[PDB]
Amino acid sequence: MDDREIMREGSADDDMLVSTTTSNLLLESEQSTHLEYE
Amino acid sequence: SPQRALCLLELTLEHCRRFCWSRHHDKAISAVEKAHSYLRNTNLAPSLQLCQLGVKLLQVGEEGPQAVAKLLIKASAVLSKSMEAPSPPLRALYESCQFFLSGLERGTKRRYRLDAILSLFAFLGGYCSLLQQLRDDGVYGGSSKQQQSFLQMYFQGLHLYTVVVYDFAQGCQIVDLADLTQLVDSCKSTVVWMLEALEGLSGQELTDHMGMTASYTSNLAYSFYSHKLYAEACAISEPLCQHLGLVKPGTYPEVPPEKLHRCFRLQVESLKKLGKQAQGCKMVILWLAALQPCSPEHMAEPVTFWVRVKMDAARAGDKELQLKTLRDSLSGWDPETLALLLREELQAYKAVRADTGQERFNIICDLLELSPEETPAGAWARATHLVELAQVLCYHDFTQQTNCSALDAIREALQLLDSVRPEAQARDQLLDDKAQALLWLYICTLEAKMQEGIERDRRAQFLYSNIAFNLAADAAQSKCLDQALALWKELLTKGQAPAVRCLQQTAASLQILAALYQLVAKPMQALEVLLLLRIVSERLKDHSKAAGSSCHITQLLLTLGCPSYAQLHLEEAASSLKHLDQTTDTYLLLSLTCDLLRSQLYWTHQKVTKGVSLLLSVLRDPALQKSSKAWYLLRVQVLQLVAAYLSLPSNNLSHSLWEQLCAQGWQTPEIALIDSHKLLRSIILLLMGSDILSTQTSFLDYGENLVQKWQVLSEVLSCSEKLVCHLGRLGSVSEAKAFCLEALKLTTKLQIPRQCALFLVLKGELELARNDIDLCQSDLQQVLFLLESCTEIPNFLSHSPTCDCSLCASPVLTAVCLRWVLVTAGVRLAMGHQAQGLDLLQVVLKGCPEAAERLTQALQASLNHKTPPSLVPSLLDEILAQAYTLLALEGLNQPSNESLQKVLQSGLKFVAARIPHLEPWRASLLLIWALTKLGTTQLFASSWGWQPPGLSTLDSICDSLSVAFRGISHCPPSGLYAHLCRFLALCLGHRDPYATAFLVTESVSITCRHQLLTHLHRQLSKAQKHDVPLARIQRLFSFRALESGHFPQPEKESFQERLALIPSGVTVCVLALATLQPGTVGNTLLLTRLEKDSPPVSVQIPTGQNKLHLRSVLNEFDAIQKAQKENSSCTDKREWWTGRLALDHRMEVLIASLEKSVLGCWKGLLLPSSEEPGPAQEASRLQELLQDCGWKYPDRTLLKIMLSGAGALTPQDIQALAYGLCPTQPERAQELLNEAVGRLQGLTVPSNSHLVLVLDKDLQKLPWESMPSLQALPVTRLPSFRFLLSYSIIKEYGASPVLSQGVDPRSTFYVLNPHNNLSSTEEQFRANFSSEAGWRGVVGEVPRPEQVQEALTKHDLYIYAGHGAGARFLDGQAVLRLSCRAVALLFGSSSAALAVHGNLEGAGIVLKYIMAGCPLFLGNLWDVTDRDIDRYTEALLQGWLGAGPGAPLLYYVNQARQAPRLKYLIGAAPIAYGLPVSLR
Ligand SMILES: [Zn+2]
Repeated sequence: MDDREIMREGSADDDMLVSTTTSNLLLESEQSTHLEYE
Repeated sequence: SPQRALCLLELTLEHCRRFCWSRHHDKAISAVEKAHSYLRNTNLAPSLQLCQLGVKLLQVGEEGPQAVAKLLIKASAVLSKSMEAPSPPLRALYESCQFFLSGLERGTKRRYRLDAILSLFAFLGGYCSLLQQLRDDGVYGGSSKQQQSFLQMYFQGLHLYTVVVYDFAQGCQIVDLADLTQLVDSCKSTVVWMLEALEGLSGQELTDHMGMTASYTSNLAYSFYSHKLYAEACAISEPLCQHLGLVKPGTYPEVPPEKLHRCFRLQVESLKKLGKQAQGCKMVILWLAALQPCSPEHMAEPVTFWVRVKMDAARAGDKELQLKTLRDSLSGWDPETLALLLREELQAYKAVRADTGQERFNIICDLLELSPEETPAGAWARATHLVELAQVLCYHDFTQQTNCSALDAIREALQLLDSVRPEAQARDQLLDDKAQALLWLYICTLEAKMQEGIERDRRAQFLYSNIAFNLAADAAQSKCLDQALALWKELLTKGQAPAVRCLQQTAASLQILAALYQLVAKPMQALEVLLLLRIVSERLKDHSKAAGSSCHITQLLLTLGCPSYAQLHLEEAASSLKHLDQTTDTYLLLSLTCDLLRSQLYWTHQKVTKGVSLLLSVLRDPALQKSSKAWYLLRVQVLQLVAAYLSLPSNNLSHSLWEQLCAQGWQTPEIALIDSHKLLRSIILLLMGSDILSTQTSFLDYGENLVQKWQVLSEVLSCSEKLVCHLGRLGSVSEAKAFCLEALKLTTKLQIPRQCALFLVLKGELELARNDIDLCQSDLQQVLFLLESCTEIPNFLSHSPTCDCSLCASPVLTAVCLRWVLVTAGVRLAMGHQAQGLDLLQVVLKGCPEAAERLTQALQASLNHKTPPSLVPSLLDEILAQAYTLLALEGLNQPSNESLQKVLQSGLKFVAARIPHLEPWRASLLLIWALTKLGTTQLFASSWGWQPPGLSTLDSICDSLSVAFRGISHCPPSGLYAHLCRFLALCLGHRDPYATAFLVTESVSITCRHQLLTHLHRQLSKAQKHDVPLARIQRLFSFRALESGHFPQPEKESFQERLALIPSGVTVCVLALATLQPGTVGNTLLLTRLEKDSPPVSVQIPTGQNKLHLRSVLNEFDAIQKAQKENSSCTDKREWWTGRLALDHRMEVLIASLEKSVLGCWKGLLLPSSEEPGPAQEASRLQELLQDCGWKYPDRTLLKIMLSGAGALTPQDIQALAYGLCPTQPERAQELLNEAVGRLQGLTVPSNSHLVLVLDKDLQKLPWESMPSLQALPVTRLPSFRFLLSYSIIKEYGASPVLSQGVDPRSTFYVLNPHNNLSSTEEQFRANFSSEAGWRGVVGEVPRPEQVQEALTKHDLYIYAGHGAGARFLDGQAVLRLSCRAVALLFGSSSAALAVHGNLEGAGIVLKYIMAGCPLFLGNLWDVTDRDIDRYTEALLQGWLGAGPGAPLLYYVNQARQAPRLKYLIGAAPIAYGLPVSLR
């Protein structure tokens, strides 16, 4: 003769990889620049 | 006399000639003294005497500089005296010539001091004055030969000065300071005199004189430039170039362009470096003016200089100099010449590796104002300049300044180009121009589509977008690339060299086109483009580009599956490397790429040892870590090759090489694959920005980035495909789904339908693995729509074997079609439609070889090789192998088809031909073969001591399974590994107890092992960027940490090593279900009891015979769960409670059935073993007597364990044990056992003993802990026994404070009523919780993720009393990245439940908590109601927190099960994961 109890819900799952931190790779260095004759 | 002086001079000349050989000029020196006596005063005579002293010195050749200096000083004094006096006799000139000849002989010494140089300068100045006086005389002008000879001698003199100054400069160290610093003044003087002399000379004489003078001035400037006194080097070089340029155009017609190029080059270089740019640019203008009447190829270098000075001026902050162009300075030049110069400035600006948007925009604007539109040539030139404008506006926002979009500019350019009627000569240039316009139309339309996608994502922050691909654009846009390729093929395939202005642009555009083809998943057309690039590079003699193109061809050919053609192109690439400078970064990069390609070829050709050596050398090379984007891409390819080598079984490589490879940082292929993806994403961030891959910079288009952008996009899609396939094959469907979704988002952003279809098919397979038929069918229907959209029961399976359609000509589309058929067959077989599934599988079986043949023919047609590829390319072999595996399993279901039986042998032959590349499928087929040979008591009964109350077939089955096990054990798929291990454990039995125990242990929680290995790699990388326990745990969980040997010796040694680390007092029981049909649930239970200092005990319980079998128990559990879900819908309270009470009674009967009808007498294998000596003596006595009764495998440990629980062994259990172990004389055994139990009555069960339960993904569902025998024992669950060892390792280093010290009851965080749904729960726990000392939490509000993270990392106890497990507040991935210190009491529905989807292993957040290091995890196995779980929570909290310090949590977990009204529906729900935990 008791009332009804509410059933707790077990929700659930995205599992997104994210991890966008990255190592901020070093940009290509300058890497910039014949005059030999008698 | 009038001719006496001439006679004396002639005699002295003959004397000097003799002195050159015989030194006869000594008697002639005496004769000269006699002449000076006869002629008292004669300047010619004194000069002759000085020249005689110099001739003596030249006979000495080289001597002290003092003598030469004195002789030259005397000569200078004599010359000054003669010239000052009015005596310009030719005899003085003859004496000076003799002295100069003597010095030239002395010039062979090539040794002169600064003083010697100055003295020679003074002598040369006197001689020059005399020569000028002689030229002033009318005699020189009267005879042209006389003037010519006078000039010849004059320039010969300064030429000697040149040689002297030039040699003096070389023979000088850094110490030489003022030496050249002063020599430079006289250098300016000589230049001035030489230029002054050039006046008057005309014709060939003039051309020669400017030539020579320029030659020596260049020689002196070269040396002066080297001295770093640029200021001095300029001062000398100014007037010559000023004269050479400001003259009227055409005055100097034949002076060589390069000879002028040198002098101007030196000045501009000096002008540039000295830091003043302005007159450097003006010098470039003067340089162009000097060469104005000539071809443009010479003007190319002056143009490059202009850009260098201007780029440096822009860098140095100057903006006024940045603005000025050549139009603002070269006014007056014929527009044609001006336009060609502007084209060269644009090209030099493109060469720059910086940001040059406005600079190019300004040039394009001036070019467009300059070209007259009305003329046809003007329209064609305007079209070209509009293509340039299209590029600039395609990657920069100048639309407000120009009032035109890139698309409109390029479309107008195309309209202008299609109206061009060209001359027969300029047809090739039109071809190249149209190809560039079409390529850049494609690029700009693609960029606009990308920006639309980015804005679309930024607005609505996607299966609708997948079908939202406009077909019109797909065909029309792709046609642009096909037409550009046709034009370039026409231009380049001809024998004659193309008659185009810039073949360098053609090569760059071809690289961009090849990158685009590889992105649009059209690789054969990329192969054609790369063959054209090699033709262009060979014409340009650019060995770097030829080598790079050959390397790309080899890579693409290996990806397509052809090793022999790749080998041909690899040797072609190797040959070009020899023509390259070895100190250049390009050479190193291409050599390392070639070594990587040889390593891959050796891998494909089964030369694994050589390939491993090469790969190791590449990995250990210090140059690989250079910070450049090409080096990053090389590292990506290196990582993919590492993954390829890690997928090989252990027998292919020796132990030492395996350790050497794994020591580089990656142990499993997926780890290496994930790192390649991360590196690719970092490259994408460097090239562009995060917008292409995320939702929220400037792109530097210096040509290199252009091709690299598309290359990296193609490579990230390829790496994602590899990762998805590998992870799905393993069984990690969630991570594979995540990668697939990311890739699909990228492909929808870029609007590529082929790659979209590929990833949709992969997603469909992943959803099929989860038994989600609805979403799988949705994905497959999307695939079908995309395939019908790209092609212009499906129609592509009706195509002819030799078909030339879009689907059949493209290997990618053919693979997608076959994969779609495979997934559709799987769906039909999972829906119970056997026939249609089998027919679809047969379609796949037929299709794969036909597709291989078509690709073979297409490859031969593209590459024009006479011999066909040795073997058909191997890219569809995995699809064929999977089809064979599925058909063999289906034949297992139907043992009476007689064709599917032959399919097993066909598949085994196919896979055995391709060892070791198809090993997982070989293992699956071998397992199916073993099952066929197996198909009651079954053959396992002879190998097991307890039967329930080579040559032999079993030996052959064991050998086959051993081969399969060693084929997959290095990187095992979860389901196949579990099946193989448990089948081998059944076969081995008690013949090898240790091998059986190892096999049972290895079969549980393999996916968790893979995930832990990946997480450990991430943590080690994080630590290294910013570890001994981590290394030990990685070695513990590794798959390759085995010695060499035959099965199962190294595995047994590793197991015994693991057995030695078991903590004392811990009993490990592994319960596993033996499955004799993949996809089903077995009725055989494998139980292994692992203890310290005790041999492992294993028992098989066949439950299929009993009416209550394991499958029945699982079905009843699922029925109870379903009814519980259905009962909550009821609104009548009384009926609701009646249903709840019935469900509780069903649960109680289920638990009783577990203990009584699944385990039976063996329940004692789960119970602790006594330390009292009675049971051991009893077992020792009983072993012999029972061996006489018929015990096949007498085990003292088993008897001791069973006899240690003699106080509760019922006569039914004793009868079962006796009648099972001893089947020949059962009653004698029963009598002995009964007597032993009688003498063992009154034993004390050990107190400090703990049980760890390792269950199967199916057996984990059941409430084992609530069995009547286990209600008084401390029981927890662990994913695996290696997790117990990892817990011990962590505990040694003090990384688990709760397991080392205890739980501080004041360090607690609670989340109560987070969603404000459960009001009864809050009122009951709010005050009690808030009133506790040091307790902090969130009531009525959603906790922030930082709050939950601090709860888990900083507190010792975490209590969640809301809905579910709170996976929304902190998802499993966040929990993984933390260190779990707290005890997680998650009171919610299905909190500790693992979701079993299909044949995949259970998944849940409890696993993430355990891998994060949680000491203990308490949660519910199924769904509960709020009030009764509140009663359980209150009882547990009161009992544990009120017990006092040093109170075990598990004791009050067990005691609190009596609190709920529903004892077996609510009280049986809570289970504990981890290790026992007490209070501080
Ligand atoms: Zn076709």
